[PDB]
Amino acid sequence: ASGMTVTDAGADQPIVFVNRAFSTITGYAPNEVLGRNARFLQGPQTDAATVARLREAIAAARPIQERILNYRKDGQPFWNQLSISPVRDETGNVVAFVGVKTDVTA
Amino acid sequence: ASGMTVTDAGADQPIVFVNRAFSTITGYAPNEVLGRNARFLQGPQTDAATVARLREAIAAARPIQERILNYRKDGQPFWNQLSISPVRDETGNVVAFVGVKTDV
Ligand SMILES: Cc1cc2nc3c(=O)[nH]c(=O)nc-3n(C[C@H](O)[C@H](O)[C@H](O)COP(=O)(O)O)c2cc1C
Ligand SMILES: Cc1cc2nc3c(=O)[nH]c(=O)nc-3n(C[C@H](O)[C@H](O)[C@H](O)COP(=O)(O)O)c2cc1C
Repeated sequence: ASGMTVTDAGADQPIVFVNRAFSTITGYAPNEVLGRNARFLQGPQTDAATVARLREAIAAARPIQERILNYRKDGQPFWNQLSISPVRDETGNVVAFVGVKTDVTA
Repeated sequence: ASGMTVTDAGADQPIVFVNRAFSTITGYAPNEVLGRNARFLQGPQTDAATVARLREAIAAARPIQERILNYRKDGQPFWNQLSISPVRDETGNVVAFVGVKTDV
């Protein structure tokens, strides 16, 4: 099961929804992540150039796929196969972003 | 502002999330729609051909846009400029569907 996050499009893309697999993968309950930017999943071993490519894609509302080192709540690393896409209305306004997280550590 | 719905991919695509604008447009609170298929928004004057196109698109996980007649909680009809797309993982498994609703 892949984790899924939904964020607001604007401000700092706060998380507005996670699926159950999100909590299985990351160790966080919904109430611990709602209203936060997903960057709290990163740590000192996360690749800064990868974070930069996500930052620039989100600012432009461009879809992006990266493999990124992330951390469970208890501190265990997992390699996150992350896919992020904007949700657009028919005028092209960005309504939200959706993220799909696959734990590809094994 | 455009309404947004997120559903599960499987079974009968039950609604798992709605934004604030969904409630403004439809007059339903989240508690009233969570766990339900969004077809409850349709009613007597809804075009059956339009429903059938949405049904086939969801079954194949194909993106689709339709203008569909829907009904607010209080029974007032409204034109829903609806666009539906699947959310996929990187192996192409469908994880969810996203619907965007504009009252036109
Ligand atoms: C919908 C969505 C989901 C995201 N999921 C993750 C994630 O699972 N792991 C992660 O490291 N970053 C994730 N991000 C990226 C961070 O939120 C952030 O955009 C990234 O760290 C780049 O921005 P920054 O330099 O301001 O931190 C996600 C962003 C969005 C919009
Ligand atoms: C994410 C999502 C959002 C939807 N939103 C609406 C909507 O706003 N109004 C509507 O009439 N149908 C909506 N539908 C369509 C119905 O849920 C259903 O797929 C359609 O009526 C055709 O299938 P049926 O013949 O089994 O009812 C949505 C479906 C999905 C998957």
